[PDB]
Amino acid sequence: RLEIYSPEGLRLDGRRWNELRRFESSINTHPHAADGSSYMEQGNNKIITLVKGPKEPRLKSQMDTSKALLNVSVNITKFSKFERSKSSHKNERRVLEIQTSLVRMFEKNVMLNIYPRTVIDIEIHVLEQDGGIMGSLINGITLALIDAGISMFDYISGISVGLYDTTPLLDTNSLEENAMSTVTLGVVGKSEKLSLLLVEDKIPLDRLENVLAIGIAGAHRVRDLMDEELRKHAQKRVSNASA
Amino acid sequence: AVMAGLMHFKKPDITVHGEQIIVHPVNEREPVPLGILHIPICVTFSFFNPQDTEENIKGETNSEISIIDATLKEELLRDGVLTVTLNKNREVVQVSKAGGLPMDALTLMKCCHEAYSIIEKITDQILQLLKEDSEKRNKYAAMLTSE
Amino acid sequence: RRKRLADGLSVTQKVFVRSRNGGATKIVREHYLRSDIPCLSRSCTKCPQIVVPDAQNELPKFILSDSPLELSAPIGKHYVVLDTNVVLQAIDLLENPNCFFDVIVPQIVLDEVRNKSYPVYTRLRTLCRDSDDHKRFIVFHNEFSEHTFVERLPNETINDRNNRAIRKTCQWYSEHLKPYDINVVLVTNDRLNREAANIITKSLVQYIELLPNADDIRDSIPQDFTFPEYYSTARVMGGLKNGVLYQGNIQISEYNFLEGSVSLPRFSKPVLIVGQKNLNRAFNGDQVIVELLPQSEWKAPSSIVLDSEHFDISDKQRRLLAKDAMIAQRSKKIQPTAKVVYIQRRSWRQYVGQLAPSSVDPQSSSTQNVFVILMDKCLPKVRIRTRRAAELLDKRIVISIDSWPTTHKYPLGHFVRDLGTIESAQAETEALLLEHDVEYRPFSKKVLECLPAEGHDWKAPTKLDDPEAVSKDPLLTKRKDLRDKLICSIDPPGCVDINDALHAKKLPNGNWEVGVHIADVTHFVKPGTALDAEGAARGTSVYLVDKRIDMLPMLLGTDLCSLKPYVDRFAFSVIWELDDSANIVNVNFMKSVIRSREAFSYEQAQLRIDDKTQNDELTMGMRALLKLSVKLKQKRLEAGALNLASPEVKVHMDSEEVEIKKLLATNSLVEEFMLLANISVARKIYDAFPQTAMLRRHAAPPSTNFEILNEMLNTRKNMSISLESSKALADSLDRCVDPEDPYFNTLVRIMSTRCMMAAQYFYSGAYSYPDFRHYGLAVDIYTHFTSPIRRYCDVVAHRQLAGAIGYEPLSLTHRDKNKMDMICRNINRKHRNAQFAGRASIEYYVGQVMRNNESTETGYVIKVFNNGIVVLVPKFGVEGLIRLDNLTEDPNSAAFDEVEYKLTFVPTNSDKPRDVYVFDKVEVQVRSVMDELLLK
RNA sequence: CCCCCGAAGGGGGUUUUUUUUUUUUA
Ligand code: NA
Ligand code: NA
Ligand code: NA
Ligand SMILES: [Zn+2]
Repeated sequence: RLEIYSPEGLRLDGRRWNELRRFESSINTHPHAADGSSYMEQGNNKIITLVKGPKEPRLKSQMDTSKALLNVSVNITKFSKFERSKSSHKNERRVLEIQTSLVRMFEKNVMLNIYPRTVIDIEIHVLEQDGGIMGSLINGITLALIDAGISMFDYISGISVGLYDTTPLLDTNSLEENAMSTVTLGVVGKSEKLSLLLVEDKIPLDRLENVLAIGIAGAHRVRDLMDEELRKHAQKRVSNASA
Repeated sequence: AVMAGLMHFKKPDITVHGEQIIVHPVNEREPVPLGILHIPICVTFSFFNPQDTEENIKGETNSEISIIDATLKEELLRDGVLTVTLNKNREVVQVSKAGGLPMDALTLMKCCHEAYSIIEKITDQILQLLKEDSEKRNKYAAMLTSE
Repeated sequence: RRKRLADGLSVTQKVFVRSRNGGATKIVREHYLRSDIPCLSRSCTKCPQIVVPDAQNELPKFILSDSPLELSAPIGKHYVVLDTNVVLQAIDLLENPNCFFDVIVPQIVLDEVRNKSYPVYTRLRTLCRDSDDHKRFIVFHNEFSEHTFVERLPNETINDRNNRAIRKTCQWYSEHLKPYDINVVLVTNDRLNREAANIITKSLVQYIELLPNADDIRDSIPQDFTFPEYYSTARVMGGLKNGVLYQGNIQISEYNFLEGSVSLPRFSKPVLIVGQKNLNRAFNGDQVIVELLPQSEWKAPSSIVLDSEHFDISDKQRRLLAKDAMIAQRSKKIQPTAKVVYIQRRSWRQYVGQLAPSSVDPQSSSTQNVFVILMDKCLPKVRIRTRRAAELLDKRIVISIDSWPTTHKYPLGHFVRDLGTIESAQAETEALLLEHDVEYRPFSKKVLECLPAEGHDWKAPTKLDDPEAVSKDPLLTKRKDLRDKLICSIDPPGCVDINDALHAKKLPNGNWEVGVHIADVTHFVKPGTALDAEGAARGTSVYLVDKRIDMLPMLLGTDLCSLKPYVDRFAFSVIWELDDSANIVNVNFMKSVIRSREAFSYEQAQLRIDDKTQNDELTMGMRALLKLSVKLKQKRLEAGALNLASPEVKVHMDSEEVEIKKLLATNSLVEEFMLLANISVARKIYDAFPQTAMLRRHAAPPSTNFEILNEMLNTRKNMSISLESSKALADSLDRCVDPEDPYFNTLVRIMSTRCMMAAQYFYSGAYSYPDFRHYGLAVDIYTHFTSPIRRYCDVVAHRQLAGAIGYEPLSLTHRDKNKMDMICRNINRKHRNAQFAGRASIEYYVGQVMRNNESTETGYVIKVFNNGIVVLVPKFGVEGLIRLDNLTEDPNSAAFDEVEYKLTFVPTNSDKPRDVYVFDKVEVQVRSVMDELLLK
């Protein structure tokens, strides 16, 4: 036990209840490895996301005549935590659930129907982890998919919100994720509509809505950030390509 | 099924002398139930998009349809799915909206509350049926001790 | 490297190395820097603009005085910045109402204090929390402000960095407040600064001497006999891993402050610790590590009465010595002894005492060393330095104990507070409540705001279907209307807060409907609120002879929750359907609304019951309740109950008495149904929440506590008691009767109960079911439900009963085992302390009456020593110690027969040999001289 | 149905450890 939230309204890392961690993103970081790519840092979370495709299906199975196939591979490296994990995570049910979640998230956002008989492989490497990793994965995927030139309806911004007693804390780190229940949100664009809503630990019903309220807002900010990068990276690489 | 089973289940009484334990058939000592702390119940909402995807992503007047406990025919045609687990302590045990059709947050909240309304009935039903089972067992024993 | 962010924000990477036992793990965290940290001064103009609201949308209060205490040059307009050490040493001075009015507490200091001492951290946080006009303490997050954050240099210990951070804090403060001229004084004792390019740095004593009221508080600061020095940590842990040493808490003898004992797991009896050296500066309640002494120094349990006022190798053989220790512990008079070698934990709360006239000198105007005799007679006298000796001579004071070096024969301490002249009502009362750590301060406004805004104007809704009342309260629809019930309450004459009320009516079944209705306090107190917090901290209402310390604010207790007559009141009601044999055929638990038809006194109710001219239906119901209670009590007697009502005594001279509660059938009437209620509620809430049910158990005692008493019995009275079962002890107690003295039996029951174990509150998950048993009541399960106004246990049980019936979802705080563990330990401690306080107050006042008024009372010798006897005056239920000096002239000639339990002496007033045995009926009288109970 | 021819044929749907019991109670 320790002051997760001081009477002064500060946290252990020195943030307030409604402030995001440091969020920085980079696009087209692996031009020789994938069609789209993104390197992303959220707090201490460091993630490489690679989008390969749309491309010819490896098997002449897994081929859909009406739409593209979307696969997601999440690699949580053994050195992502402070203590190295002697076990791989690749076939853990947690990781499979995360993968299927991301797939079913971007099946409804990515216009797969305009890429029939193709496969879109998403390859993710979590280099460093510090809580709220799901939203980070979401953001990385969005960035990398947009970098690939693959059509989609909107951004999807991922964020996490913890619930300490009565007060909700925005964008929780590892220490906050422990000794507290957290809600992960996948928000579509600037809308109030949720692509993802994940609650894995017990939360008082009557206080859930409030937790969403800030969450959405936070996600919006995240969108504004990702956007802000893309435009710049666009503005830079559309002016230099000229003459 | 899992909850009702866990609450219905009884492990054989045992006692312990250091290194060794002593396990009993029913005749030796009566069995004792497990420690149930709360009764989590899941409710699954299915989401259908009546209009086009464009209306869902960038359209007002949300026409997204939600139903409860979809059949197979309904489950095969749905565009989204949410599973909310609650107990009679008004606790959100868990919530899973693993992608699918984007839904407005308020609608999801309403879903959670209606789900609570359902898990009340289901929980009371489970408890009732349990107690009736135990009572019938006891009365059977009473019918067995004297012909 | 650090990165700047969107809104006056920043981030760096705090990197360090955690060393969990046997390992190394490097830890990396992100440390955010800010530009909106407020100085919280009323004089600052800039900070109130850059400040932002919290999660509640709240702008932190600027509380530091615009005009602080001003001193002599080069100090004007000063604030105080503390250091960790200064806080640790002078925490009790930081709480002193007449100094340190404006103090800044740096974050890093808060953290350090927290790391080295959590209670002191809690007291400091309390200071920062309850800041007002009288005292102002703030917390400044110097670590999160870029203006003050210093980063650690290589090859530098944490201490240098911490103190440099405090230094930078002081510097930024001086630079920030100087436009107003507020200076800051860094008070520290650690030689911090070698002249660099500054800040006022004064030690504690220096800052004290710069104060106007220095002489008042100068002595409120810590400063060939040789004790054996404590072992080292490696030595004691090595000794514990080898099973050589044993850890545990030491309890000092009740009448000998130099004899103690330690409870040990495999040992049948607690191992004795005798003598100053063997005790080794340990205190009562301290957590110690002990080592077994050779059989050469094993000792028989001392039969001496000693006060601080009246007191001037091979390992294998060590564990086999433990074996011999056990096997001799079972069967030898001379019990195995031990010595303490290390103090693991130390109580060291504030102690109430009085200066010893011997050590003072009225003539000496200079500072001197005096001795203070503590109220707790299990503790040594403490040495204090002061110049106010002649003023504190006959005044009850509070002191703090600083340390006890091996060179000093006594512990070193310092003065804290004067409570008033001895034998003053206020002084003795406050001293009494302080000695048992009873909270007696008035409720804060944050607590009073948790009260219903209606106030006394709160009404239970006439019709429950009212759309308005239901608009304000949805759960009201489940509330049952029992206002048709003829419900009455029976209580002592001085009663103001009514917790219970009863009713009874006949059923067509031939059965009986019996309703026990309890004050619905849950409806007014909610988890998380300040009211519930203060109500939780105060485990129960403490009852003194003259005053009552409430748990909850009066408005709830005196009015809103109390089951007053003639008015509608909310209640939690347990309704029963009983056989005529008072066997339970049905039971229900419902939140209800009632209206008491009458609030009887015990003798009023008894009179009305025995009165044959009154045959109103209410009276009939009361008689019914009576006989039903009789049947219940018979069933419990056959069940093997050991209930014993102790004399309840209260006084009320009311100006410028000792009223005694009488024994009536109505007492039993109320008691039996209260018991029934508590039982039923216990079962229900345990069935509801089998893990965190708020229960109360009574563990069975070992045969030891009892066969010392038994030894006395069949040595003198030729009688014995069976300890095999509860019913065995019960009827073997029924056997114990003296022909010429009818009262003796009850006395035996009293001492018997004193041999028994203490009952305790607990959550059900902590124990197996057969441990739920209440050995005293002879039942398998029990709790407290019937008195929520005056106990918090009843509150928890009420909430859980509300959860059991589906009325309202139980709070999380009562569903989590850890929080409930804290709660149980707290309410146990508070209950016990309340009991002790009550008994102490009764003893004091009764003593005062017997002293002022020359009075003879009957008594029974219940313990015999070679230098004193302890007798019990039964009508007050009060025990007292008579010393041999006082009892007899020529004590050296007196003889002590340990086997016969006999003290032979010659009374002072005129001589003739007098033998005094244990259990002897004597005549006691009280006269107080110094250098006091007496024998007639 | 797109693809040539000319005015119908041929080819194609993609097999973390921030460091003395009990009861009512002024
Ligand atoms: Na978004
Ligand atoms: Na925000
Ligand atoms: Na009050
Ligand atoms: Zn300022």
